[PDB]
Amino acid sequence: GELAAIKQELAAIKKELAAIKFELAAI
Amino acid sequence: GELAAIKQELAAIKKELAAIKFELAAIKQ
Amino acid sequence: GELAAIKQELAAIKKELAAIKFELAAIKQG
Amino acid sequence: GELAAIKQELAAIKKELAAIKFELAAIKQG
Repeated sequence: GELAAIKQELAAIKKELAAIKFELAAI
Repeated sequence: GELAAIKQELAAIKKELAAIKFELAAIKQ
Repeated sequence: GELAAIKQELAAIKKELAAIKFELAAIKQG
Repeated sequence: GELAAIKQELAAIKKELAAIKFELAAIKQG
Protein backbone atom coordinates (compact mmCIF):
# COMPACT_ATOMS: atom_id res chain seq x y z
CA GLY A 1 0.00 0.00 0.00
CA GLU A 2 2.41 2.60 1.29
CA LEU A 3 5.07 0.19 0.05
CA ALA A 4 3.40 0.36 -3.34
CA ALA A 5 3.38 4.17 -3.31
CA ILE A 6 7.07 4.08 -2.48
CA LYS A 7 8.01 1.60 -5.27
CA GLN A 8 6.22 3.91 -7.68
CA GLU A 9 8.26 6.88 -6.53
CA LEU A 10 11.49 4.91 -7.00
CA ALA A 11 10.34 4.14 -10.50
CA ALA A 12 9.68 7.79 -11.31
CA ILE A 13 13.14 8.59 -9.95
CA LYS A 14 14.77 5.96 -12.10
CA LYS A 15 12.90 7.64 -14.93
CA GLU A 16 14.40 11.13 -14.24
CA LEU A 17 17.82 9.55 -13.77
CA ALA A 18 17.64 7.95 -17.19
CA ALA A 19 16.65 11.24 -18.83
CA ILE A 20 19.34 13.23 -17.01
CA LYS A 21 22.05 10.88 -18.21
CA PHE A 22 20.68 11.23 -21.78
CA GLU A 23 20.97 15.00 -21.46
CA LEU A 24 24.42 14.69 -19.96
CA ALA A 25 25.48 12.78 -23.09
CA ALA A 26 23.93 15.38 -25.39
CA ILE A 27 26.50 17.74 -23.88
CA GLY B 1 3.75 6.86 9.32
CA GLU B 2 7.43 6.11 8.81
CA LEU B 3 6.69 4.82 5.33
CA ALA B 4 4.44 7.69 4.30
CA ALA B 5 7.19 9.98 5.53
CA ILE B 6 9.60 8.07 3.28
CA LYS B 7 7.35 8.23 0.26
CA GLN B 8 7.09 11.91 0.91
CA GLU B 9 10.87 12.40 0.98
CA LEU B 10 11.06 10.42 -2.22
CA ALA B 11 8.50 12.64 -3.91
CA ALA B 12 10.61 15.66 -2.99
CA ILE B 13 13.73 14.08 -4.46
CA LYS B 14 11.69 13.26 -7.56
CA LYS B 15 10.73 16.88 -8.22
CA GLU B 16 14.29 18.00 -7.53
CA LEU B 17 15.59 15.65 -10.17
CA ALA B 18 12.97 17.21 -12.45
CA ALA B 19 14.35 20.72 -11.89
CA ILE B 20 17.86 19.40 -12.46
CA LYS B 21 16.74 17.92 -15.73
CA PHE B 22 15.30 21.22 -17.09
CA GLU B 23 18.51 22.98 -15.96
CA LEU B 24 20.49 20.43 -17.95
CA ALA B 25 18.79 21.06 -21.27
CA ALA B 26 19.35 24.79 -20.87
CA ILE B 27 23.07 24.04 -20.87
CA LYS B 28 22.86 22.31 -24.23
CA GLN B 29 21.61 25.74 -25.23
CA GLY C 1 19.18 -0.64 11.73
CA GLU C 2 17.50 -1.31 8.42
CA LEU C 3 15.02 1.53 8.72
CA ALA C 4 17.89 3.61 9.97
CA ALA C 5 20.18 2.64 7.04
CA ILE C 6 17.34 3.60 4.70
CA LYS C 7 17.02 7.06 6.27
CA GLN C 8 20.78 7.35 5.86
CA GLU C 9 20.58 6.60 2.14
CA LEU C 10 17.94 9.27 1.71
CA ALA C 11 20.05 11.83 3.50
CA ALA C 12 22.96 10.75 1.30
CA ILE C 13 20.96 11.30 -1.86
CA LYS C 14 19.77 14.71 -0.75
CA LYS C 15 23.49 15.35 -0.28
CA GLU C 16 24.49 14.50 -3.85
CA LEU C 17 21.56 16.60 -5.07
CA ALA C 18 22.96 19.54 -3.13
CA ALA C 19 26.38 18.93 -4.70
CA ILE C 20 24.80 18.67 -8.15
CA LYS C 21 22.78 21.89 -7.78
CA PHE C 22 26.12 23.55 -6.91
CA GLU C 23 27.83 22.47 -10.13
CA LEU C 24 24.84 23.80 -12.08
CA ALA C 25 24.86 27.15 -10.31
CA ALA C 26 28.59 27.15 -10.98
CA ILE C 27 28.28 26.17 -14.61
CA LYS C 28 25.89 28.97 -15.38
CA GLN C 29 28.35 31.37 -13.78
CA GLY C 30 30.96 30.55 -16.42
CA GLY D 1 11.06 -8.80 -1.62
CA GLU D 2 9.84 -5.24 -2.05
CA LEU D 3 11.18 -3.96 1.27
CA ALA D 4 14.46 -5.78 1.43
CA ALA D 5 15.39 -4.37 -2.01
CA ILE D 6 14.65 -0.77 -1.06
CA LYS D 7 17.91 -0.18 0.83
CA GLN D 8 19.58 -1.50 -2.30
CA GLU D 9 17.41 0.58 -4.61
CA LEU D 10 18.33 3.84 -2.78
CA ALA D 11 22.03 3.03 -2.62
CA ALA D 12 22.11 2.49 -6.38
CA ILE D 13 20.55 5.89 -6.95
CA LYS D 14 23.11 7.45 -4.64
CA LYS D 15 25.86 5.81 -6.69
CA GLU D 16 24.15 7.21 -9.75
CA LEU D 17 24.05 10.76 -8.49
CA ALA D 18 27.72 10.73 -7.53
CA ALA D 19 28.57 9.64 -11.03
CA ILE D 20 26.44 12.48 -12.38
CA LYS D 21 28.09 14.96 -10.00
CA PHE D 22 31.59 14.10 -11.40
CA GLU D 23 30.08 14.63 -14.78
CA LEU D 24 28.95 18.16 -14.13
CA ALA D 25 32.17 19.17 -12.40
CA ALA D 26 33.94 18.10 -15.60
CA ILE D 27 31.62 19.89 -18.02
CA LYS D 28 32.05 22.86 -15.67
CA GLN D 29 35.56 22.91 -17.08
CA GLY D 30 34.63 23.61 -20.73
